[PDB]
Amino acid sequence: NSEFMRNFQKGQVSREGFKLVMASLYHIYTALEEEIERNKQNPVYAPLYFPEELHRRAALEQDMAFWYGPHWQEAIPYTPATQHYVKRLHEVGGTHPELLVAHAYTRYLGDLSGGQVLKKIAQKAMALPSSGEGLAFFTFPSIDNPTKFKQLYRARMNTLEMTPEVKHRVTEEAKTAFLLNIELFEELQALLTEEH
Repeated sequence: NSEFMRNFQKGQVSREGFKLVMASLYHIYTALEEEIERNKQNPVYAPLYFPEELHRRAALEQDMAFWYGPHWQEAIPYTPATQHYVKRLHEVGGTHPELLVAHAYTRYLGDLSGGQVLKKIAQKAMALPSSGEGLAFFTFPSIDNPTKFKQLYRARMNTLEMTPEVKHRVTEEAKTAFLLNIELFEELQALLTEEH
């Protein structure tokens, strides 16, 4: 129970902490949201394919230009820990996607929960544009009632049939991502240590 990651859901972080986390998060969803595509037809995830209601990809692409300029593709960083999420992400999305169910949960709902509360607070605490620009990872133009979208994603996790030997791997996998997430906002806290 540390700090950095938390001082994030607030509106704390300097900004190069934000940018950082952003580029870290742009590197998580790409893989994620593409591997999710790689499996947009299998029973063990099929009921959770909501492309236009959650996907964060393009929004961060719209942001990674507001944070790192035009030459953002090759200018944006890719820390080693960011590289470790992406891997257990690729590793799952191609040969064991029944735990892929765990990632979309750790992410989206882990990211969503607090809707216009890290957008309607982050930009009013960073001299950011009021139209939303920059904080696009925090806006979902396809969710009228997000707390209700939750009933609809969690409920879709109920149609997901799976034996017990798997339901044990889906859960231990989420911890993995619960572990993979923390390790990030910790390296992103320590990666800042020496930066004049």
